[PDB]
Amino acid sequence: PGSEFEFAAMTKELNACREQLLEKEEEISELKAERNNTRLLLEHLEALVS
Amino acid sequence: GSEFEFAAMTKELNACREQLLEKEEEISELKAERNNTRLLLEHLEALVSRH
Repeated sequence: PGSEFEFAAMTKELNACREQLLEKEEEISELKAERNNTRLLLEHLEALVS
Repeated sequence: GSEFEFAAMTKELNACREQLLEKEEEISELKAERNNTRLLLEHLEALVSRH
């Protein structure tokens, strides 16, 4: 009864959490790619100034 | 409907929670690093645009 409600709540959260795992991993990759490009830009700027 | 199903689901949900937090913290740290370079570039842009 209450065991069913709670187990259903856990199953619901677990599914949502797993969906987010993929999404957040993708964002991490996006951020790392943006970071790498910014590093290159900053390197080019340093070269040009000095 | 196993006997140890509830305990198993509990452990699996906690594992996922921990994995998710780990990613969220890395995202926050990366955004912190991005904010640093972002402010730098905006500073550089302002100096040249002022010129």
